[PDB]
Amino acid sequence: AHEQSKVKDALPTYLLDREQKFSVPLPKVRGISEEEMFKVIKTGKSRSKSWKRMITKHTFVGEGFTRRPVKMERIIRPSALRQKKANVTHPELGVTVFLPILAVKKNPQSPMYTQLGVLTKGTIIEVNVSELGMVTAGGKVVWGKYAQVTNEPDRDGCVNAVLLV
Amino acid sequence: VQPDRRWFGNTRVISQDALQHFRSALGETQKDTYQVLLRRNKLPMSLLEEKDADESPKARILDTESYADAFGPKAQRKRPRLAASNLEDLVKATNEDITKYEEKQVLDATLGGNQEDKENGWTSAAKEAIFSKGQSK
Amino acid sequence: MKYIQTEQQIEVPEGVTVSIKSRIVKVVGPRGTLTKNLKHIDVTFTKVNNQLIKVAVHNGGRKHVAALRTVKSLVDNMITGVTKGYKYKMRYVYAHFPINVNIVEKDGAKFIEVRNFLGDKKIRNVPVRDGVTIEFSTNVKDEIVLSGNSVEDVSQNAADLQQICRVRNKDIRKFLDGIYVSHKGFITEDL
Amino acid sequence: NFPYKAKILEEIEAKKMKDLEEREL
Amino acid sequence: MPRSKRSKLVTLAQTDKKGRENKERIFDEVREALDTYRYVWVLHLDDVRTPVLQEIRTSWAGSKLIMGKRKVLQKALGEKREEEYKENLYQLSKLCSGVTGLLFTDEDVNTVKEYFKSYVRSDYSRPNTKAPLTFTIPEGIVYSRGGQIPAEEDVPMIHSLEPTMRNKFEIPTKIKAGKITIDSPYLVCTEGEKLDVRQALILKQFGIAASEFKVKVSAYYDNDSSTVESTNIN
Amino acid sequence: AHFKEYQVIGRRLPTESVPEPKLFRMRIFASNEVIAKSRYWYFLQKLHKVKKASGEIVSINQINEAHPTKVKNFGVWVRYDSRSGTHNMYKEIRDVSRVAAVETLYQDMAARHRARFRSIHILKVAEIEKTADVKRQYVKQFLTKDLKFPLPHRVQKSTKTFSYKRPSTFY
RNA sequence: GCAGUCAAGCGUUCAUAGCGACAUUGCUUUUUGAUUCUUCGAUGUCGGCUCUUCCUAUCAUACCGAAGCAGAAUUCGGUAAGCGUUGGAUUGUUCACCCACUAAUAGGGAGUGAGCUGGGUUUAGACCGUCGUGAGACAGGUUAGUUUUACCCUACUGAU
RNA sequence: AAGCUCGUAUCAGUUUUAUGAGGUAAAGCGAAAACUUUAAAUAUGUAAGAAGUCCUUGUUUGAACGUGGACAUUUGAAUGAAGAGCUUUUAGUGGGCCAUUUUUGGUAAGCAGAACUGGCGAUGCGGGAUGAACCGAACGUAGAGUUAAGGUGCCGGAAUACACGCUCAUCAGACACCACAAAAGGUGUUAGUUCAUCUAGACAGCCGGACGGUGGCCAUGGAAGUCGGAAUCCGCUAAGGAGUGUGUAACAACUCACCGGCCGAAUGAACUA
Repeated sequence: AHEQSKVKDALPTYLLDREQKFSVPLPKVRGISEEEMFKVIKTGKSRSKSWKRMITKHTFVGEGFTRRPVKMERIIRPSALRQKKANVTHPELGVTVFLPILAVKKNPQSPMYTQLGVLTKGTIIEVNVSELGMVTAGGKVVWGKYAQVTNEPDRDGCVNAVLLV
Repeated sequence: VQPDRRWFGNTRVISQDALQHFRSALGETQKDTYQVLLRRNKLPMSLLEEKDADESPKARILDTESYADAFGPKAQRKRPRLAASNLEDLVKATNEDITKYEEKQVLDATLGGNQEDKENGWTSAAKEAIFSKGQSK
Repeated sequence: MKYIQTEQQIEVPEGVTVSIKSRIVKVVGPRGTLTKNLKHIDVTFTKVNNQLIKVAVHNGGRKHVAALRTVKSLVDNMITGVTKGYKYKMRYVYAHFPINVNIVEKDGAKFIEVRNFLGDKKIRNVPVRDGVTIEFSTNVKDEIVLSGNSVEDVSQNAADLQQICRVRNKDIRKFLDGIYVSHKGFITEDL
Repeated sequence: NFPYKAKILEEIEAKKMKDLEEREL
Repeated sequence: MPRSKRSKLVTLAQTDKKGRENKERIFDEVREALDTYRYVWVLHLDDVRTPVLQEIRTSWAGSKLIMGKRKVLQKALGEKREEEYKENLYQLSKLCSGVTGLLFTDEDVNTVKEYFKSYVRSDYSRPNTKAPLTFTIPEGIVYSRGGQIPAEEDVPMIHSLEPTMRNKFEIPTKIKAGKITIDSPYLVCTEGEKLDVRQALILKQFGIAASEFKVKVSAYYDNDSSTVESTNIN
Repeated sequence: AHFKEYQVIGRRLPTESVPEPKLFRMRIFASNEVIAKSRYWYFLQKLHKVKKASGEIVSINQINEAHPTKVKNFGVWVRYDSRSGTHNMYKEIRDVSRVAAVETLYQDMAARHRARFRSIHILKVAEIEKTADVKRQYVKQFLTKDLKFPLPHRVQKSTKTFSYKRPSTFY
């Protein structure tokens, strides 16, 4: 910096003097076995009946949930692994926002895990976008964008994602 | 994940009339305790909310003066902001703030014991674990 | 690069003569005599002409050659000590408690006694080494002077004196009390 | 770091003086 | 040394080293001067203050004074008999010793031999040179000038320089309140005696300009006559 | 082995309407005549497209030293394809013959670089005629006038198991 | 962690084919110490009396170093395992907590499932819940329930 | 095995010759890398004579199938050797581990399923202190000689051999290696590479200079190069920043960066091993 100093976009007035194909960005994610993810839970005094299964991977569940009776249940999604809000980012702009999840639409590795709502890596999710403030031409204003999750939220609690723009 | 014109496209969307319809209904509704909610309707709520406060947040001093300039060796801060108007108003603005202090000691006397036990030089007893129950994880 | 041979020169004034068998070294002259053993050091000594003596290493590595230069320095110090002499002045500043320094001789053994340092009941004792002499200066306050032929003896003795009166668990900035070397010089002088 | 450097430029010049000409004519 | 060396003291100042291109500029100047200006002198000034030199140099604007390296100016005039710009020009260059100090002009000799005889200025005493003065310092509190004034004029010395007085200027000191004190009167110097390096710096510190600077010059060359003269003035 | 210098000429094959190809001479350092021929083909493939089947050796000849009495100063240029990318090297060796200088080089290179005969490629050995073209310091050391020095603490080679004298290293 | 930003360098040679350290910006919820009473499915056994030893990744004692270290008290760091590290309450459970003494109540390993036990292995009895047309089994929950060596070799402790 | 129906000049985990293919590109030049011809083994397949060739001209000029004749061993590349298939039949066995080479899909990192060839299982022996897969190795009983891999201070048979270098570790190394902790930290040592500086005197030391517009503008209780914010210019110069740091309430004084005198010959910086 001494050697550099030795030698010698455009915005409005009110915005300067400030600072800040159809390929999805993850095609082909690693495949997950069904034997991992689904831990077995045995039931009885003699622990001798199996049949209950616990989803160990993270889950979006719904808005409207309620558990079902313990005798009728089976596919247990426990409440510590139930994400409501994801951490979405934009390829343009360079700003993340913490946005609420609205659905899980496409899950790789089978149509089971879409239907349980298992977030994984690679999964494509409906995001509520209203803090960003996107407007279609037509003039309607937007609050449903599909986003792809970028990390494995087993291995750290945060669900990150990138908007499919 | 098979490439598709679906995605990138906008899924849900809302009408600019329908926002103006739903913003009014916060004003109207009215709960009724004999009624009870089954479903909610999926709605972009952050748009519909933000109602009119009349007060505002406090200003952000950190932007104008950091910390290093606010106090230190570096320290570029000769005079106070906002500072007083006049020395009549200063002496007015002391004498009530004295008596407001002198109140709170006479109040927190009558609230109390706690210091006088420490001057006498003894502590209050252990709270019994049964009064927890329960509580408990 | 492993130099094939390297040399130094030690220059002898007329007052002194210096005598070397093996690597044992003696210097004789007006003030007195100093002896040093260099058997560990592993160098060759040669005489050319009374006033000049040369020390050399043959086929020396870098560490070895470094040792060669210090030998010149050690021998020169004996020469300066024997003719010029060495004088060290120590001054002992106190805030609130006067420090009393006396010489007391116990069984012929000759000791420096420091009393009442920073109001301490303890008496610290430092033994004066052979061939160093301790006196307190006329027409100056608070001056103690250590003078002898051998450099290492005088300097080591002076350093012991200050370390004996080190402060403990009090901040150095607030408490200034101690003994220090104000000046290092020769007995003679005037030069 | 070499003694006889300035020969070898003239050697390469004189060797290439052939390979200019003897290709063409 | 591959390793275990002195690392040199890096620091990030503005000014940068001149090197060769500056040393050429003086060689180009000196050879350009000799044809133009008629008479040439070579002044010994082994010490100077700069605002003395500015006073010497402003007192004639047209007449040139070019300082620089001896071993430039020896080369510019000529060391040998063969390699030289003008005739008999090595004979002046052989004689010089201290800090030149080389002057060109187009002016009368009897001005210049008068001028540097009549010129004299006050300055410091400096090492290896006897000075006609002597100071015992007064033996309570020392002051900035140190007993060359009525003390009620002068401010006491700044405690910050007492470590310098203790270590470097040697003189035994201690401080009582802020102010620097000595018990008994320390003499620094005596008249008709050569000054040790430190005995100067004490006189510099208290700031006693009591020794005459005057420039002096031996040699003298003339282009039209083409011959050297050596003249004894001090 | 202990080394021998070798001339090696080799000329490609003749073919139809190509009479007398150019010949290509090299100065190989090697133990024996068999290795020098295999060395020669390895050099030739780098310079231009050839092989052992496509060409032939004309004339392998030994080259002895001209004056293996006289002590000479050599200056060898070397490069070697390692580790990492290659780089050149210039060492100066004081030795009686050329073949002795290359012997003492390969032992020096095998120490300092962990590198074999097959890796190292000698460019050109040169006798230095006049002194004070000797740029290196350790060779310039021995060229000083009236050179004397002692033996380097003389170690004694022990013949016997038991000895009665208390041996003096002499000196 | 994800998405970038600068760029000491790698990429056979190489600035602008792709990689890329040290730095560095984004939120995971309010800038005025307000509370923030959030305790959200460990499907696997450990826990404790007695007694020994080891590690150091040092809580205390020893000696040092650095801090606005005036004392006094303390924080951070260095060598250091010589020597210590406790008393109780709580099973509508204690993977913890609190209050009390204390110079200090540091963290671990080999533990002590044949030295002795409490929960849990764990069977036959019984009741309540859920499920089953039923025999029965389990989302549970509660109560009652015999494994008892040494006299052999070695080790250890004493003894001829 | 019992066999006998061949012991024929036929067979082969092989090479060469001819021809085919991936055509990777390294030759190579076009008509202005785009050609579109052609070359080296890298690897896989076919073919290389006894019913074999040629003349004559039937069947439905040519082509495929034929009628009748004449032509024998350098008989149609190399090297090897005789042990190939039958008809009946009848014992045991039917999933498995390690490495190597191709190749397809893969991340915290392992790795996964295909193809081939080795090794072990049924297999002792020499070495690797010890050891399923590592280095060597054609098991009747003895004798002599010479070696493999591995070794030659002592345990321990065999140089406390010879030669050139490098290394000092306050618990080196003697190696699993073509990895992991790995990328870097060191005023530890040696050898290199590329730029600089230098008898117009370098590098290191002391000694002297380091100045004038000026205490530059705002800022302020006070800031004079050095608590700060914007500029960072001109002059005289051998050289001297509207200032690298210590320092004063402010100045002062010292310091460096830069010149210069003394001394005298090599020295500095950044990389590689």
